[PDB]
Amino acid sequence: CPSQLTTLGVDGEFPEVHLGQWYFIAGAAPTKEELATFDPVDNIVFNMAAGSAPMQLHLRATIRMKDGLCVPRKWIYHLTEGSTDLRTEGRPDMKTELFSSSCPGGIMLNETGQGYQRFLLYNRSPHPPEKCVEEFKSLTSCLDSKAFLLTPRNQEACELSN
Ligand SMILES: CCCCCCCCCCCCC/C=C/[C@@H](O)[C@@H](N)COP(=O)(O)O
Repeated sequence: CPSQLTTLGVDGEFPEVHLGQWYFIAGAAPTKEELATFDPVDNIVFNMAAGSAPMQLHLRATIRMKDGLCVPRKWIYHLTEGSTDLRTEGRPDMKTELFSSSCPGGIMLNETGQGYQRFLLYNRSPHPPEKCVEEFKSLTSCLDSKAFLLTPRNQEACELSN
């Protein structure tokens, strides 16, 4: 260990490049309780799009549960003025920071809320090379987030409109 943690900033375009679909690959956190929300998940496809009011972004997803069910979700994020952090509507305690990852099609989030933090790994590919997952696990372990979750991604993605 020692960060090679590299921030992606939107205070400085980031939006246009990151539009479209992303897959949830893995999470890491100080303990398992703060990842357990993902235990029933087989896979998740997300779609990010521009918002319709200043500083807003639309995030949509469909979650494939391990029991085969498809569950639509949506959130509205807000870019904090003069900051690299994002807020999420309806969750006043929550903050998200974005980081580059070792793999080309990847992106890493750190989420914090009341009492917890977690790192979350996404990729443009639903099945990125195993090296991407390993590098994520190593980076986060060194940052003291040693509890780990890998999404199994054994089922098909659910439908999510463009
Ligand atoms: C707006 C993000 C800016 C980055 C845009 C490009 C990258 C997008 C990658 C996908 C990010 C998905 C983040 C969502 C995570 C949720 O699963 C958790 N917050 C749980 O939410 P819960 O189910 O508890 O509500």
